[PDB]
Amino acid sequence: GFNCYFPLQSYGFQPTYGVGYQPYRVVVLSFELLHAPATVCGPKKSTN
Amino acid sequence: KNIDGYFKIYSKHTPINLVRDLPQGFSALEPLVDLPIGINITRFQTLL
Repeated sequence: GFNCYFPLQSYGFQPTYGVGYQPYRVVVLSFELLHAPATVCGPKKSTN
Repeated sequence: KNIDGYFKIYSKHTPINLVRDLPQGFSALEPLVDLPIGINITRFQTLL
């Protein structure tokens, strides 16, 4: 209606553009450690 | 056994000549697995 809108709208794209428009994918690490017995770390590099 | 959030299983199987009474003698149980389960285990049930 008038003075009304739906906030859900789709990404604006073009064939290719610089900074500002450019879709850039980010990954975020998880929360604090020690909360469970699980383990996630790099390999314990062994020597000869 | 479940301790420190780790579930452990020990087992062995051998032949016997009895029916209703457990066999005498001695037989140790070697470990089989150790998983960082962590759940607050309180009960159990079998399957067949």
